[PDB]
This record gives sequence, structure tokens and C-alpha cells, in this order.
Amino acid sequence: MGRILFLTTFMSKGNKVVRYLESLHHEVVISQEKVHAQSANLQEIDWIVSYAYGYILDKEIVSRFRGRIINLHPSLLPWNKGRDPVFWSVWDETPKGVTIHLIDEHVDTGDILVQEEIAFADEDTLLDCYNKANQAIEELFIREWENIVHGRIAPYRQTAGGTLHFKADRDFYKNLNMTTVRELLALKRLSAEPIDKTFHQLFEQQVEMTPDHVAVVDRGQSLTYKQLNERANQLAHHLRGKGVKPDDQVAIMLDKSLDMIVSILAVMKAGGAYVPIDPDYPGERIAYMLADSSAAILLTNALHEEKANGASDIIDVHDPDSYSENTNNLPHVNRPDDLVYVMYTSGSTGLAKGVMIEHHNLVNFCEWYRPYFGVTPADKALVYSSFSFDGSALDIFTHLLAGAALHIVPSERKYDLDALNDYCNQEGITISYLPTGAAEQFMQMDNQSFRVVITGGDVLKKIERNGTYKLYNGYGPTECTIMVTMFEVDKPYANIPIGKPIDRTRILILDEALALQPIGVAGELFIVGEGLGRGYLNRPELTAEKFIVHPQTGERMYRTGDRARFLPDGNIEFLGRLDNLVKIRGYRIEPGEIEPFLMNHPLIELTTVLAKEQADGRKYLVGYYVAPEEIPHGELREWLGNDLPDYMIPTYFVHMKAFPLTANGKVDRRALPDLGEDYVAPTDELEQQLAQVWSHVLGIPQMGIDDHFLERGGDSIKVMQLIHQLKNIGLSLRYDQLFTHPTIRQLKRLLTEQKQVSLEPLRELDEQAEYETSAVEKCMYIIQQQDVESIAYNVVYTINFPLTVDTEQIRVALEQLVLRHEGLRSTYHMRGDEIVKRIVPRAELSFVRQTGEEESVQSLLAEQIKPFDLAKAPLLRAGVIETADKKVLWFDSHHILLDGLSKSILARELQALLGQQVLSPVEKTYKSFARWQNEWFASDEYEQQIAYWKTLLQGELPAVQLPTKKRPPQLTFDGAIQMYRVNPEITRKLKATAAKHDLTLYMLMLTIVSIWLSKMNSDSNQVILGTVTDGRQHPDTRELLGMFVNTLPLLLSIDHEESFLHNLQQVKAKLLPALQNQYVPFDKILEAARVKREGNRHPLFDVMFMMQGAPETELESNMHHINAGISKFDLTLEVLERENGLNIVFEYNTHLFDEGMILRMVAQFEHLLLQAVHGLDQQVKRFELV
Ligand SMILES: Nc1ncnc2c1ncn2[C@@H]1O[C@H](COP(=O)(O)CP(=O)(O)OP(=O)(O)O)[C@@H](O)[C@H]1O
Ligand SMILES: *P(=O)(O)OCC(C)(C)[C@@H](O)C(=O)NCCC(=O)NCCNC(C)=O
Ligand SMILES: CC(C)[C@H](N)C(=O)O
Repeated sequence: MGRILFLTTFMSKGNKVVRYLESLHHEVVISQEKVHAQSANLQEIDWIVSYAYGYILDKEIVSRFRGRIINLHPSLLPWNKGRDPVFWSVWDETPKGVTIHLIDEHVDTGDILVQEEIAFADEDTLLDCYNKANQAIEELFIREWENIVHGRIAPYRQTAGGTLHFKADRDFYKNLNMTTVRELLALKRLSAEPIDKTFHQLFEQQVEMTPDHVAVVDRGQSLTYKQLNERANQLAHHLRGKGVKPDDQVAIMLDKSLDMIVSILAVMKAGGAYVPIDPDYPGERIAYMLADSSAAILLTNALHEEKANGASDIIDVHDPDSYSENTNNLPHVNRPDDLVYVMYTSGSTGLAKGVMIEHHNLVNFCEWYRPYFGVTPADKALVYSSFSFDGSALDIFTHLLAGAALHIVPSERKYDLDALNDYCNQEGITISYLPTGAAEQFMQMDNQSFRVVITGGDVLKKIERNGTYKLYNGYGPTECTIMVTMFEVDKPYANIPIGKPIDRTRILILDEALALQPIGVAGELFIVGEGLGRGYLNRPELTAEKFIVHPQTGERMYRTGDRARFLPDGNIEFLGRLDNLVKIRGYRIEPGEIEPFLMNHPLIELTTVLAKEQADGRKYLVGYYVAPEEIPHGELREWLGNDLPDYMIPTYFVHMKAFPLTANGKVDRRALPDLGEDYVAPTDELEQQLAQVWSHVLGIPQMGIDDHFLERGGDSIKVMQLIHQLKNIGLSLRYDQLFTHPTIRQLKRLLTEQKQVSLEPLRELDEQAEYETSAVEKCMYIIQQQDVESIAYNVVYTINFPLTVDTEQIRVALEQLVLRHEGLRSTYHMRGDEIVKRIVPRAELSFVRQTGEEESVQSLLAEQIKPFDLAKAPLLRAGVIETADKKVLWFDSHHILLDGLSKSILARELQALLGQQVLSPVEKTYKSFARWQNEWFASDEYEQQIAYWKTLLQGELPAVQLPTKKRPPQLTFDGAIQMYRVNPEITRKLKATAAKHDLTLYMLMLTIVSIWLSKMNSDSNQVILGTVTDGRQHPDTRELLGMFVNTLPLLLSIDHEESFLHNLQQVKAKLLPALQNQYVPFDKILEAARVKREGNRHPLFDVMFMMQGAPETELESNMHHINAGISKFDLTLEVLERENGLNIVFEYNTHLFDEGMILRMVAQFEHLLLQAVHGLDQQVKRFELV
């Protein structure tokens, strides 16, 4: 007995505890709003129970309810006070539990009533942890409420300690809610957070260690560490006497030589930063670098003095008057934050940018380099790269701090890989950095000298090399000091990783909102740590855009513009530039993904795929490959056709003896040479007549005669369009005939007779008070009347919009769609015998506006999912839930109106309206199709279709009996969901395999499902499973809203003695007749099998398999189907094509399968699918489930 005030997040939050309190005869008042000190909520209140409440109570209310305010907080206080306690308990690795406590003047600090610990498994997602913690604290309350009111609980004080978090603290981590505990802590180690020496301080130290060792070697001219230091001191004294101060730039224009090394060190010791200028650069680049730089002094000699055009003061390094007699180390004037050098990135003059690197950047890299590669003074290093390229900083600075010797590559032998190898073998060169392009050609040479070869700068593809040296792949932008990650290439990889970060460096993968990405999810690569340079010279606005302060973490980081993702082992995978993404026939492609498939060819050693644009603007791919002899164009398409769909196969192929290289040793992509070769223009009146129809169905211009219909985007839907468009020219073609003759050259043989030319449009009906319903509408109506409160046939979708979209523009667009489509203004009524349809001229759309937290969205949607009265229009409800970061549009509909294709139409028209576009009126109406089809049921064509099912469904029908629990006594619909993602690479292989063997992706997946079912049913030779078709019988219905879908049983045979490919063809043979006779209402198919809708099982099949194609619009691709805890069948498998992969959803009945069984079945499906794709000619009996 009492009166309790329940303050919680939303209406249904804490259902169990309210029901328990009410069962004890307490009166509960639920509220989520703020409580005023004087209000109706407060008067006559015994207890106040709060659970995830969103507001703080006034000091006066906490006073008037001393010892009467109980709070349910899902953490082990004092750990994780405040917001998101479960998440922070996992991320911070704190003790875990739930606490019921009193509310005091000080928040989340009142005396504990009861506390208990809780455990989270490694494989649980953060969402499961959240729900588990809530369940535990609610059960704890129910268990102890009696021992609270009666006073059996003695409160005790919280210990001082723990943690605290606020609302916005979680913003950076918003993408992590579906990641497991193990995966979250792995990410934490990779994401969560001193040098006080300059480089010349470290070099001067290295000299005192090895003063007599060789430092530099140039054509028999030698210089020891002590000689090098003294000469540098001589020039440095003079330079500082000329006014060299810290952060001052000094230009150097010299050829690789002893003087270059002496000049670089002299500028450091003097106190300034050097700006290297390669004398071999074009004149305009030299002039640009000298102008953009603030250097007033230039070190050069006579041969290059003229190239400067007298732009600054010149100091001749050959003149003895530039060297002071003093050879003593200068006194230090440099801080580690002072510039050490400035190097320019690629680009035209004015675009190219000067990158400012600081002493501490360089020291950090050199200290990591020496131990990582084990550099001892006995090592011989090569100075290969131009000294205007930061690859030379690697060559020079890392080895001078390890006592090793630098060897000045002689000009006549850098671009001759053969002589270079000879110089390295003869001289004993052990370590060197070679850019990717040059390194891949150096691998051919027989070398015995090198211990380690480091490459980088471009995508490394070849690793087969003659030699015993270790191969390393390094990555990094000039902006972050040479390299930030390193990887030891140990074996072949389709994509060679770029490795793990170096000392005091972290790599973050962020999304477009700068939010952390889970491990394995691709995003933009950001860099944090000691490698970040100062920025771009004379360019503060560009610096602020690329060197950002993160708005949540406050940390400084560099936006690289590269795409990448972490691998499970901590290594990183480069995925290309974010700009190089090009679209071809409506597919976002990374051309780099095609190359490794050309590499696998036995006769190809190097390859590079590019994107180009014709004068028209059309995109098209070209493939360059290196091989001894030219490979036929056809043999290449067939080779690539094993793993890639046609849109990723280059239109052209170019054979070359070798790739040209740039100065920096990268492949010169701009220097490669500049309707495909397999086109066979039509030469016939019929040939040309079909090449035009195919072009319109496939949406491709200038179609050829040897072009395979499926390889170029054809599917079941587009095969229907082809047939109906050939009936437009009196040419009759059947469904199965297209798959035997999938090209115009072959198909033309069967198109001679020009009869059966019946052009019949769908006819509009005269106005009537009432209209006839279709066959499927009658079935749906009768089902709904069996339980009018059931939501099992509601259809719920959501769409995430940005906060910048206007809620009211969305409402208006939906209201216009109610006006556009009579389906949204249709009602259903039972007039004695018949089920009848009425149409209203106008209908009012229910549109609800709400606000809430992201964590509450699904709970708020579930409260809105209610039955539809089929006699009332519109059969659609909608609303918008605004959170802190987005607006979630939801709409609920009934299956009698919205089917799969109807959703696609609704999404396309909604996208147009939000874009301020005008739509042409809808020409046909569903009610006219219903009258046309009801009459078609009296024709002879219908008699023949039903005759197919009478024959097939006679007698012995297989019984697929999966291992379940004891079935309930009647039909249940309680369901849950599990998901399996097939990545793009495997999805492409599946797609390529299907087309190559005259199969659709659907036929290929249906066969895998059938083998899967068979394996679970004691390798049964036959299986039965349902599927669905769009059911758009009349071609004038493809833009209407309504229910057209028809259900079909499939009797399939699996021959475990035959190969996968053989079973694939046998599934096609059984599917096509079923599609040819698909237009019989499912109720008549149940008659033909003498089965009725009764019992605890669904009549003909327990397993349903359905599949949808890729989305037609950006909006549709952002639509998510929400399951309301319903399972129409024992088990449904749905395959959706999303983001170049397959999302496979297993919807199952919870009374028949528990989570343990489903998790095993999903694991077995994946394993079976991977064996199939890789084992086409393998016998099915050799595929195993575990
Ligand atoms: N191992 C590696 N693998 C793949 N790409 C790499 C790589 N190492 C470096 N890169 C790429 O090269 C870029 C940095 O090259 P930098 O020389 O520092 C500027 P750049 O000279 O203007 O390059 P550019 O001429 O290719 O445009 C990186 O962003 C990355 O895209
Ligand atoms: P082909 O490419 O082998 O496809 C065969 C199908 C799938 C039978 C094809 O004819 C077809 O009917 N595609 C549309 C199927 C469809 O509508 N799936 C979604 C139905 N789902 C809902 C919720 O309505
Ligand atoms: C090693 C260095 C040259 C770096 N990888 C770059 O490409 O700029």
C-alpha cells in the first residue's frame, strides 16, 4: 500500500519494476518531465523511485523526501558516477556492478542501500552489457524492495573514490556500441594516450664515441666523424657570424658530395634550418623554392651559382674564405622546437607547399630507427634519394647517429640498377632506403651485401627477390617526418600491410565526423605524436585545416587524406587515397583493388591500373602490366572474370617492358601511354534492333553482339523487362531461353517469327463506391482478422538525417505522397461474402515529434508500433525522433500496402521531394490491376500454371525438419535476429562466379542455402523452402504502391555425389519453371497440395529465403528495416546487397531455437559458403559444417 512516483527515461522504461510495485497494490505515477516544487506530481507521494532520470531535483524536494528518494544506478558506485556508466566501466576497466542508493544533496553520492557485482563476457557487445546491467538492477530492486520499505536495510556511506563522467564525454565513441568487449579494449590500446635534445647535440655525442670511424665515402674521398665535425664547425662559425639565428632558413644547392654533408651539419650547428634545392630540378621550381623560402643565404658552388639568378647572398663552399680557423663545437643556442629543415611536397609552382620539420621530430625518428634495425657502426649506408626529398633525411641522419658510413651514390650509377648492384656487392652495402618503384626493379638483381632494404612511398606489390635481405614496407607523409609506421614483409599478401606505428606515435581511424572507428572498419587515417611538423610555410589557413585540434579530445592531429583500417593483429592496411575513388556504371571503385588480381597471373610481374576520362566525361579504366610477351585481351578478361564483376574489368590493357619512374623513384603514372576490343557492332536489322533494346534495359550505350547479358548487370528483373520489350516488337522470348543464349549473337537465332504482338495497356476503372480486392489482399485481410491486435504484418523502417534537415519539410513530403498514391488512401471492408476496397479523396497522416537520447531510440520506436485498423486510412504512420547528433525519421505501415518494391518507390519519391523536384502524376492504380488479374484467373494461361503445381505438389513432398526444441501447441511469432556480413571481396567473387556460369546471384545463393539445409537434415537428397517474387505481373505496375508479392514453394534436389557447379545448374533447372508459373495465388497452391493453414506448423515449408537487389537511391540505402520481435516462420534468411557486400539476416522463432543453436547455425553457414566459393569443382559431400 502506498503511492509511488516513478521518474525515468521514457514511458516503458522499467516495465518489470512498475508491474511488481503495482502487483503489491502500490499506485505508480510515471513521469519523465521535470518536477516543480509545487505540482500535482508531488502532492500525496510516499516514495520517489528514479531510474535513468534525466533531471536533477530541487533542494527543497530532496529535503521534503529525506530517506524517501531511491535511485537505480547501473554501476558499482563510486565508480562511474554520472552518464553512460556501463560504457565507461568497460572502457576504463573499473569494477562492474549495479547500485541502489539514496538521493542526497550531493548527486550520485547518497548512502548505499544494496550493491552487487556483475560480469561482462568478452564476446558481449556494449549493447548487451547495457541491457544485462539494466536487467540485473531491476531484478535487484524487485528482490530487495520489501527489505527497504520495512526498514530491514541499514544504509551505509559510499567510499570516496571512483570516477565521474558527463553527457558529452562519450561523443568521440559513438560508433562503438555494437563492438565486443574484447574488440573495444583492443581499440583502446591503439588510441588512448620526452625529447630535449637537438640533432647536432646527438651527432657531436656520436663523434666522441667513434671519432676515427668513416662517416662519408665518395669515389675514394673519405671523411671520418671527427673530420666531418671539424669542417662543419669551421663553416658554422662563419655562418653564425653572418647572422644565422634560430628558425632562420638557409638554402643549399649542391650535388651529392662531401660538401653537401658538411653544409647540412654547418647550418644546424650555426643554429638555422636548411632548405635543400636539387640543382637538377627545372629552373622554375628552383626559382619558386627560393622565392617562397625566407632564406637570405644560399650555400652553393660555381657550377650552380647561375641557377639562383642572384636572388640571395651566396656563400661559396669551395672558397676557403667561407671557413673559419676555429674547429671547436659551437655553443648551443637551439631548442628542440626549432626548425631543422624545410622540404616541399609534389605539385606545380605556387601549389607545392613547404613543410616545416622540427628538431624533436627528427630526433624521435632517428632514435627509433637505430635499435629497430640494429644499426651498428659496422654498417654501410647508401645515400640514394635526392636531398630535396625526405627519403634522403632517412639516408643521412639515421646512420650518422649509429656510427655507420654513408656512401655518396656516384651519378653514373644511380639510374643503372645493374651497376648499382655491383657497387653494393663490391663495397659491402648492408642497409638502404629505396623508393617503391626503384626497389621492385632492384629485386631482380643478385645481391649478397644487403641485410635490410626499406621501401615505401607507394603501394608495394612485388616481394619475390634475388637475395637474402629483409624487406620492409614503410609509410608516412612528409608532413609527419619521413615515416610513422613500419612493417616487415614476411610472406605474400594480396594487400601488404604498412605495419605498426613508431615511437611516441598513435594512428587513429576516424569517420567523416571525426569519430573513432572500430577495429576492422575503414576510415581516414589521422596521425598523433612527436612526428607532426610545425606546418606549411607561409600558409596558416591550410595548416589549420590539416593540423587540427580535435573538437572532443583536444589533441593535435594531422589529417592525411589516406584511407586505411586496422587489422586484428594491430598492423595497418592502406586502402588508397580518399580522392582516387571513381564511379563506373554506378559503383564506387578503388582502381587499386584490381591490381593484385593481375599480379597473380603467372606471366605478369608488375601492374598499375589507372582511371581516365574521355572528352565526353565518361569514366573508364585502363590496365598496364609488365610481362615478357603480350597477353591476349581475351585471356585477361577471362582471368579477371574469375573474381571481379564486369564493371571492375579494365576496358583496355597495355603491355610494356617496364614502368617509367619519377625522380623520387615512384611509378610515373602520368608518363604511361594513352567501345572496347571485344565490341562486335551489329550487322543485321535484327541484330541492331536487339542491341537497342538491350541498351535500354541494361542502361548502357552502344551494346555489342558478344556482350553477355548477366555479366553486364542483367538479373531476373531485367530479364523480365527484356521479354516485355521484345513483345513490343512481336518477338516472343521465354524466360529460360535467355539463360541458354545470353548474348545477342546467340539469342538472334530464336527470334524469326514476328507474331504474338499483343500490346495491352492496363485500363482505368470507372468511379465506383466500392472496388474488388486482389487475391493477395484478400489473404492478408483474412489473416489480420484472425488477430486484429497482431503487429506481425507491420513494416517499420528508419532513416537517419542530419540535424540541418527541416522536420516540417519531411512531414509535408510524406503528406504529398499520401495524396499521390491511392494505396495510402485505401480502406478494406467485408461486404457479406466479398472483401471490398473503398478509396477516400483525402486522408490525415499521423506525424509525431519526439526528442530523446540515442540509447532510447529503439525503445521509443517500439512504443509507436501498434496495430492498423484496415478499415481506416492512411495505412501509414510516421514521426521524427531528434537526438543530440541526428534526426531519426521512422514510418510504420502494413504489409497489405507496402511491399519491397513499394518501399523503393516511396524512398525514391521522398528523395525527389526533399530535393525540391516536381513529380509527374501516377498513371495507373492498384485497383485496376486487381480487376485485370481477377479476370486473368479465368483464362487458359492460368489453367496451365495451376496445372504445373498440381503435378509438382502431388504425393511425396519432402519434409525439412531442422533440429529444434519442443514446438509449442499453436503457432507462435516471437522472434529474434542474428546477422552475418559477407565482405566486398567475397561478394565480388560470388557475383563473378554466378555470371561466368549463366547464373544469377540469387540462383547461386539459393543453392548454398539448399546445401546448408540438406546438411542439417541428414544430407537429404531433396529439400523444400519458400521464397518470394515481386509479383508485378502487368508491366504497367512497376511504379504503384501496393502488395504484389507472391509466395512460392521450391522443391530442390541436392546431389551430394556431384560438384557444386553441377548442383548449381540443377537448381536453375528447377527454379525457372517455378518462375514461369509464379502467378498462381499461394492459396491455390495450397489446394494443389491438399494442405490447409492449421496446426503449429506453416503448411508447406518451415524455412523462407528471400533476397533484394542493391538500393536504387542514396535515401533507400540509408533506410534500415526494424524487426519488432516477430518471426513469420520458423526461420527466415534474407540477403541484402549493401555497400558492395551482403548482409545476411537470420530471423528465427525463439520458442524453437535458443541463442546457442542459432550462433552455431550461422557459423556453419559462413563456413559452408567459404568452401563453396573456393571449391566450385568440388563434390558437395566434401563440404563440412564444422
Ligand atoms: N608504403 C606506402 N604504401 C602506400 N602508400 C604510401 C606509402 N608510403 C607513402 N604512401 C603514400 O604517399 C603519400 C605521401 O607521400 P609524400 O612524398 O610525403 C607527399 P607527395 O610527394 O606529394 O606524394 P605524391 O607525389 O604521390 O602526391 C602518403 O600519403 C601515401 O598516400
Ligand atoms: P533472379 O535475379 O535469380 O531473382 C529471382 C527472384 C528474386 C525471384 C526475382 O524474380 C524477384 O522476384 N526479385 C524480387 C524479389 C523481392 O521482391 N524480394 C523482396 C520481397 N520482400 C518484401 C518485404 O516485400
Ligand atoms: C620515406 C619517405 C620518402 C615517405 N614514405 C614519403 O613518401 O614521403
